Amino acid sequence: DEAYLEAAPLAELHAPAGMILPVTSGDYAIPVTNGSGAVGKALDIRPP
Amino acid sequence: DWKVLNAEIRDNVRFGLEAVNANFRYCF
Amino acid sequence: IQQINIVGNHAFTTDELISHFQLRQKQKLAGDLETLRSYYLDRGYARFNIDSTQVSLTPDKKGIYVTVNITEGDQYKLSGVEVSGNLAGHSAEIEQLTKIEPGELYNGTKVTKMEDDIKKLLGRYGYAYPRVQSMPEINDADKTVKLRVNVDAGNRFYVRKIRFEGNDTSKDAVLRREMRQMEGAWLGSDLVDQGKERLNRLGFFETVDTDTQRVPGSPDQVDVVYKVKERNTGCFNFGIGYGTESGVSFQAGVQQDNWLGTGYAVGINGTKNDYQTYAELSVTNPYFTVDGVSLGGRLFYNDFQAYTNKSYGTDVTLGFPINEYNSLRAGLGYVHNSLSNMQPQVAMWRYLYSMGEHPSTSDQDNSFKTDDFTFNYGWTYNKLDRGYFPTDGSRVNLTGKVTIPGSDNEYYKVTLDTATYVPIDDDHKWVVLGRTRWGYGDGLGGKEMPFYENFYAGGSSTVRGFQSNTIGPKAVYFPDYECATQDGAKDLCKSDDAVGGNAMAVASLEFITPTPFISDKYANSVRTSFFWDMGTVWDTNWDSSQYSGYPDYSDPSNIRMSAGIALQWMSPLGPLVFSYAQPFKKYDGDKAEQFQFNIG
Amino acid sequence: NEIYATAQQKLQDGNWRQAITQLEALDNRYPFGPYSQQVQLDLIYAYYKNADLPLAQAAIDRFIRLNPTHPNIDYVMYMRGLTNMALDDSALQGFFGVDRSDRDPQHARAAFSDFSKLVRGYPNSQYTTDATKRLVFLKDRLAKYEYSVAEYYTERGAWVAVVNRVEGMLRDYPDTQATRDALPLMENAYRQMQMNAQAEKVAKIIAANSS
Amino acid sequence: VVYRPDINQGNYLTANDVSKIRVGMTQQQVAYALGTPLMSDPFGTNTWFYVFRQQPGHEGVTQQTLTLTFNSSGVLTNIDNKPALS
Amino acid sequence: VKMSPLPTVENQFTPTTAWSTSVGSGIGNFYSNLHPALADNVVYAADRAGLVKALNADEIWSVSLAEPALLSGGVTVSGGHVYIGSEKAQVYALNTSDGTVAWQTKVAGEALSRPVVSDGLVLIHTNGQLQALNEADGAVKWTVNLDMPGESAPTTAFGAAVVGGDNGRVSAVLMEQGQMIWQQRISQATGSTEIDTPVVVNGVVFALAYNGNLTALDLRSGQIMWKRELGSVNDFIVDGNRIYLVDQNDRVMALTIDGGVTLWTQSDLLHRLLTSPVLYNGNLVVGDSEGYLHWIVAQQKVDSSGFTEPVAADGKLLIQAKTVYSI
Ligand SMILES: CCCCCCCCCCCCCC(=O)N[C@@H]1[C@H](OC[C@H]2O[C@@H](OP(=O)(O)O)CC[C@H]2O)O[C@@H](CO)[C@@H](OP(=O)(O)O)[C@@H]1O
Repeated sequence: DEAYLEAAPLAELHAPAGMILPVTSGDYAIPVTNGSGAVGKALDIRPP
Repeated sequence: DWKVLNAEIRDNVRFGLEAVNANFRYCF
Repeated sequence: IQQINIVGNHAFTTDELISHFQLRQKQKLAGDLETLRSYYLDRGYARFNIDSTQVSLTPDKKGIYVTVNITEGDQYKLSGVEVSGNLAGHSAEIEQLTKIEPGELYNGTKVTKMEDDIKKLLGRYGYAYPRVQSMPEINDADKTVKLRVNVDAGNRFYVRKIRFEGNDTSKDAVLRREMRQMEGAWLGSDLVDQGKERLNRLGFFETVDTDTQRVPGSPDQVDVVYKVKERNTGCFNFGIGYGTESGVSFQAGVQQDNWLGTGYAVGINGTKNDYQTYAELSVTNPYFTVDGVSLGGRLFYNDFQAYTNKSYGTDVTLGFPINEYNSLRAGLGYVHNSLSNMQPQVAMWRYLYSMGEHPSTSDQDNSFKTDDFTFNYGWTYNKLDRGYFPTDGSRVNLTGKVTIPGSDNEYYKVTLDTATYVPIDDDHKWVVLGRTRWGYGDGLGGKEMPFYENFYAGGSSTVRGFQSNTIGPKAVYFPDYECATQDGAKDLCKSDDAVGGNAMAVASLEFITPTPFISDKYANSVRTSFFWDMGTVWDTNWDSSQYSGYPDYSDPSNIRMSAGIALQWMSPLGPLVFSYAQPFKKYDGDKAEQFQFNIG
Repeated sequence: NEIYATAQQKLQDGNWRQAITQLEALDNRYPFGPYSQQVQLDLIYAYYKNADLPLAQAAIDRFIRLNPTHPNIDYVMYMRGLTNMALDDSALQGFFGVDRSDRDPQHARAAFSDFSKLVRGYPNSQYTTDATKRLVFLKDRLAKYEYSVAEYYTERGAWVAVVNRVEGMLRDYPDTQATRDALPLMENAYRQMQMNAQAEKVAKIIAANSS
Repeated sequence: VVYRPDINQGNYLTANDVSKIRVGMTQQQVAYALGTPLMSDPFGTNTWFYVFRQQPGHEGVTQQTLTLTFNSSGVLTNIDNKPALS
Repeated sequence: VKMSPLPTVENQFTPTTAWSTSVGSGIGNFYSNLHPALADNVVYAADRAGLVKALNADEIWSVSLAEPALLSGGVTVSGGHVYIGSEKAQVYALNTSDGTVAWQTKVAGEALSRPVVSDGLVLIHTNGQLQALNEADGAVKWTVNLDMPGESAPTTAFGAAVVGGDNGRVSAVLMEQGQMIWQQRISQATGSTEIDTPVVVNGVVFALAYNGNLTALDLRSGQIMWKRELGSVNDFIVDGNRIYLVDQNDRVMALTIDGGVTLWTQSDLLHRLLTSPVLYNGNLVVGDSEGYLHWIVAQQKVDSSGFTEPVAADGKLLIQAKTVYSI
């Protein structure tokens, strides 16, 4: 259903002065995309 | 999958209709 | 195979060595050769060798012959065991495992057993990957062997993560609460197996297995993975039985031992017809607190209009473990019970007289009702290896009631269920099962235990082959049977109506065997057994004197016995039991029933 | 010929059981026929819509293995992502409103990986906006699982499992909501052990990132 | 009254190895002598924590804490040994 | 697949059994070479169970050597000694006049081959080792090892033996010592599972094996003179410049000694499990599994239990059923 469309937006933590947050791993990194397509029920899910 | 006054749906689910004795079972 | 010959045998008869062979083919031939080699290696023949094997066919492949040519030595004795290498302590325990009887006949199997015991000794302290090897020094001047063992403990391992796979329905906490190995602590090889046993004992899974995996790029850490496969746990049942003879007929209920994976045990039942209304609600939380304290209770209502029998009540029970295998329970309950229009009879009125009632003989117009508060308690012992089809261990379940002062009734009741399994074969396909039940209740302060709490026996759950609740004393009526009132017989009449009694004893012995023939699909779901069972119920305080013209129901020796064959199957829709028995020893009024079936 | 036209009408207007019956009837067609690949794609769609997910997975693996490159391979990968994510849901826990994040995450990890391959491999595809939304959902669904394990160990009292489990969350899921709410568990775990310098460091992170 | 399993946490320490540590050893020499730490400070510093904690059933909690601070060159510069909880 | 039926040919002869008697339990289903032997008008016989008999050529002696003995290798008689092998490690030597046991000796394996008495020693072909024993003692004189993947008996001439086993070669060795003279390939097949008694006539070695590689070789060296497709495990007869064979398929045939064109065959006994041929009264005689004797023109029933190699000497035909008969 559309429940995935209600997910909260992502937001990073700020580093407090004098500390560095752990260096992250390479995985689970979502790249930046244009976002130009349809979502949910609007998407034409069928054999092209 | 589906097969037959009574019928079975799949695993976990049976129904019978057969004054009346209509009943069914649904296992979790 | 037409003939298997052994060339060079002198210490044993050919038939004795052949008696261990499976050929009686490459896999069987290899098995027989290893069996022969071990057989000799267990009796001191340190130099035993298999020199050649010949396998050949007859002309036109009509038959086959097998010959093995062996060389025997002599019987060596083990002079001592030398242990060296890197022992990170534990030298005393290895030395204790190392002890042998002076001059004991050299035995290759015993050497392997000592080596494995050393690995298992080190494994419980976190040395998961030791190097252990042993080798003989075989002497010529005398028939002796000196055994050397070289041990290198390696290094201690730590557990980084415990993961679960196949956990699709249950909460991760429902599996994890049963572990004994902690994350972030030194590894112990026995704690992981105790965790495996506890996961099996719940009865929620068809199988549990484990994998201890090394962490890539780390010399001292492992991950432990448990793999499980869930079984269907409880079913919903609903149905209607409407007809013009009875009108509305309704039944419904649900039973789960795991409710949506939350760990709760929930049972809800109800039914309605023209003569009976029944309801039940029962909820139990196996872990009210993190340490294993459980809490639960039930409510019930039962209204039977036939005499009239109406009752209702509640029970609240708490329990807690005291050991790995023992738990205790205690709780409170309340019952209201109202009876009316009772058919006059001796066994019931004896009690009513003891309660201070004076009904008029042969007039069924009467009533009696009580409000009883009860204290419940019990204890349980359980070390069975499986929830569904246990193969080892035993179970004991002591339970009982005592009336709380201030109740209308004053009595106590005790029951004791036991069962023990013993395997016959190492694969646990052949097993022998003993089952017993005991029970006794009695009065306090001059009263008798109410007849609505009497014990009953007989039926597919107790002694097979008899109609349910038919074993035991039968009602003797005062003057539908005409003797029930003045319109019939003018004196006391006996009947076949079972009423139960104050004391019960039942026992059975079952031999559990593999299915003679069935596909592998059912290998873990269908199990068959042969059984012999017995039991008896008796009524203390029976007045054998006043009614000396009738059977004396106080005699406990009138044991009923039966035997037969039964099959159990964990159908996808629930456990089923089928049985057939012949009640070869029975008494007056025992109504037989030979083919019996029920849902577990 | 007639069977495929019928299957197309059943896919558009008719029953999914009739559509699959007609499509499976085409298993007797030549592997090289004009509709062989089109029929295989139609079967994958029909298997997904009928919830015959084990077969949608087998047919997709076969399709990709036999045609490593295809003008619509990105559609098939997107359907692979949906096929794995669909196994994570369950009707019974949904009906009663049960919070399912504690259950096994193996299927969510597989779907996350396949959607990631889709977004990186074909940035111009019309499916990457929806895959982006599902990637955000799955990342958060996994962080909730790691939180649940840290919460249980806090309750049992295994303070090192709690510290290491949260430290892991700070490396793999740095910006999700479950991570921002997990820090108090590390702040506590470093006080039940007498490690005051790190409880103070964590308290500074909690205050600096407070709402 | 109610049975509580024994809880162990942290890596295993012994006096025979704690006495082995000297100022000037490298991180590989220390890791070899004592093993891989289960706790470290992730927040931008090179510090290892060797925590030995035991909680026998219904007994008191006992803990030894050995903290090692290393220079960014990979050299041990400070040893701080707490033999017991306060 | 199935055995051919008994021929309908009318018996043109008047053969009869001169006498018969039971001997022990019988060989039955065990394949062995426990054939009878005749010397100096005394018949010697044995039963696999261990009974050994000697009878006049018309019951004078019998003993049981068992404590079964699983006797094999048959009975051979030469001068003063009788030699009986076994599937155990023992070889029994008995006196020929009095039947009392003379000695026993150990060998390297089952003595399945015929015990052959030649040039002062007894050749036993076992585990694939050929051993030469003292004709007058239990001592071992020498052994020779052969390759290995019943065992064929040796044949001797001019102080040397020709032997060979289930492997693809035939070898010739000296009798003075365990020294090899030569070896040669005689057989080959398309597969390892199909790869397998020699005679010497006028200096020509005639070798036969299961495989279709009937071969003639020089006695002095292993040079093949000719080879033919015919193969069989059964014993064969070479005489009159003709070779009389029983084929692997139980065809009965004869060819010339040069390996030339087949002279004649008779195929009406195919798959009847014929014995080796014996030449008696100018005719070839074979026994089948059903107890019939065939003359090659005539057939006669003797003993319905079936048959073990036939033997004949000094005008007598002696056969034994799967009990001994003399025709
Ligand atoms: C470990 C795996 C689980 C399986 C355990 C199997 C062993 C349990 C045995 C049951 C008790 C034997 C019966 C018995 O022996 N029970 C006492 C006795 O019973 C009269 C006896 O007489 C004999 O021969 P007969 O007299 O019939 O000719 C036949 C047996 C029995 O019938 O004496 C009564 C006094 O009360 C009993 O009392 P009670 O039944 O109340 O316990 C005793 O127990």
